[PDB]
Amino acid sequence: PLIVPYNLPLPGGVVPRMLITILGTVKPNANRIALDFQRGNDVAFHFNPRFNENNRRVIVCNTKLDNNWGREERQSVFPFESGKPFKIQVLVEPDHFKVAVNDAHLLQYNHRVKKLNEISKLGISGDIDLTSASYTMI
Ligand SMILES: OC[C@H]1O[C@@H](S[C@@H]2O[C@H](CO)[C@H](O)[C@H](n3cc(-c4cccc(F)c4)nn3)[C@H]2O)[C@H](O)[C@@H](O)[C@H]1O
Repeated sequence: PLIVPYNLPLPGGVVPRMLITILGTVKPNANRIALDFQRGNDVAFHFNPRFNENNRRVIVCNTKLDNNWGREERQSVFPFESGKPFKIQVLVEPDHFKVAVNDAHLLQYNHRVKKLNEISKLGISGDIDLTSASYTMI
């Protein structure tokens, strides 16, 4: 497995048609996972599965600018399962990140950070065994 937290450079930033694939296994009794598409210190897109928020499971998405979090977008559809292998695919589209988990569409996140070519790192953290992190163009 790979080290966690893991930093995946995204050379020259992201661009529409870029596909990022994360393979991993959720730890048993996991509490949280996070993917962070970063533009310097800013987080353009924070994708944050929470396994126990008030005994509910929820995915929280947000953007961090100048060290401040913005308005959260929440998705109650929750495809992750403690102890089980997953695939997260993030397709960059002109106006949003499109996220699918285990080949099922999950959510879209409108670009708040609009300088896409400056979003040049993906951080992966939380309660997973990380198997692979890669990107390609489709
Ligand atoms: O400040 C008050 C608010 O707190 C947040 S909680 C906060 O949410 C942020 C996204 O918006 C990040 O997820 C942040 N976060 C999460 C992580 C993190 C770090 C490691 C692993 C891993 F999965 C996640 N780092 N920072 C988290 O602390 C509540 O959602 C909101 O309702 C309100 O109470």
